[PDB]
Amino acid sequence: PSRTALSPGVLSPTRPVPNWIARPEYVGKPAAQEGSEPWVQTPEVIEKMRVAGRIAAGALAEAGKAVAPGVTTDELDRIAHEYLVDNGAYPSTLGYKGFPKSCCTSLNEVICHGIPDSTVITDGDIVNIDVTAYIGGVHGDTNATFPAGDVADEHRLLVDRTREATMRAINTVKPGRALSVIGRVIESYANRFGYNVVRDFTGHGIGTTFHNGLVVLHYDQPAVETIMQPGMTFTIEPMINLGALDYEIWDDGWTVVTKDRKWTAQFEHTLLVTDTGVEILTCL
Ligand SMILES: CO[C@@H](C(=O)NC1Cc2ccccc2C1)[C@H](O)[C@@H](O)[C@H](O)/C=C/C(C)(C)C
Ligand code: NI
Ligand code: NI
Repeated sequence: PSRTALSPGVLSPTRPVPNWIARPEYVGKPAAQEGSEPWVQTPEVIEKMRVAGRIAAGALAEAGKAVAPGVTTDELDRIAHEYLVDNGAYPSTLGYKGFPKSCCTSLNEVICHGIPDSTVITDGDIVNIDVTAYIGGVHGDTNATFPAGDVADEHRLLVDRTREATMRAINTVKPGRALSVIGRVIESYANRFGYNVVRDFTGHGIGTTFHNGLVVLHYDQPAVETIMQPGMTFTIEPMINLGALDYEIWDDGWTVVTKDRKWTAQFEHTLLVTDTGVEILTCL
């Protein structure tokens, strides 16, 4: 047997960032200045995004190594926060439209945007950790779902198939392909198992802004005309549900849970379209 439905816990104090680490412009403001930027980045931006991606990937790996029964989602946050700040990076989630921590921790039925808190991880849980780094004036965004102890076969299979769906989507990325192939591949694959692909939350262009206005759908919609072009940078971050798509948002305004409380899994990379294919920027 697995855990029953989650409830929100209490937050730890806001974690400090040394002043020499530049903040993204949106910290503490009600909105963010993003959504109207070009989608193909300059070479100088791309090189800085390889640095930001690798530091985010390090933070996600360190916190992922800590996922185990008995560890709280707040403890994960502490590890991601400390890794980012000790690398001179600002945690892009911290202060984004009031979000109060340095990564998102989404267990079980939480589709996305769970807030690290006093929740204790237990055996059987699946734990998504999503960390973004801001450094060099650019962002790098990556996430993965980690099993805690021995996870039930249907939950294990959902995690592993969601990882596969993400890899197959990444492997489609090539200049000249329609962006819509990403969702086509993910949804076709997911539907083989009777899973449902979340529609209202998507991937996104990323560069000097966190969500740059480019939207990357994870379901099939070939009416989107956008093509992949060298220099384009975006995330692929499918959330795939065992149950129905209907969801609710907790009173914190952030935590998104499945209404039927069936579990859901996600993985994410920041990608660069190169002249021949793809380069994963959030790579160790
Ligand atoms: C799933 O989550 C992604 C997400 O909300 N996409 C948006 C959902 C959406 C809906 C319509 C149009 C664009 C987009 C991009 C998001 O980009 C995460 O990967 C990121 O790490 C977290 C950001 C905070 C918690 C600070 C918000
Ligand atoms: Ni993310
Ligand atoms: Ni993202």
